[PDB]
Parts: sequence; C-alpha cells; structure tokens
Amino acid sequence: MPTKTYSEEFKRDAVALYENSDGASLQQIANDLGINRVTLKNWIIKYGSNHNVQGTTPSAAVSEAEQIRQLKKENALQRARTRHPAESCLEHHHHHH
Repeated sequence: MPTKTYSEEFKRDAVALYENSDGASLQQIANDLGINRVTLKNWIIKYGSNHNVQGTTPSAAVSEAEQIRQLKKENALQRARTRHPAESCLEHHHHHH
C-alpha cells in the first residue's frame, strides 16, 4: 500500500487561512481547497490550540499520533512519499463511512 502523503505545510496553510476568517467562512476555506470542513476544523484546533479554549491539555500530540507512529517506526516509508498523490480522490469522494 502506497502512502497518501500530506505535508505539514497543508495543515499549516489550512490554519493560516483560518487567520483570515474575517473574510473567509469556515465553509469557504474548506470549499476552496476541496477538503472537508470538519477535517479542516480538526487541524485548526489541533495546531491552533493556544486560545481561550481551556486550561492546558496537549491536544496537538493526540491526532498527530498517526504521523508519529509512521515516522517513529519505519524509515522505509519515506520513499513512498515520492509517489504522485491521488487528486482523483476529490471526484469520487462521496459521504460513506
């Protein structure tokens, strides 16, 4: 199985777009990129944790565990990132769990 890679840059840019929410709706951001608004919302809270959200809970490292276990275990996986991504997925992406 090839890795459907996504750089931190994408998560980073997603949250950076949220900084511009003054003129960009939550939907507009995700809709413009082509991603889910909930998946977007996840990264927003995950990286933009510092706020009037609560006291102090390390949430950034909760969802990151996916990336952690990948990089922590096998370096062989790094060569799978070299594969071309799957843009077609945005077409056949319909609600299904």
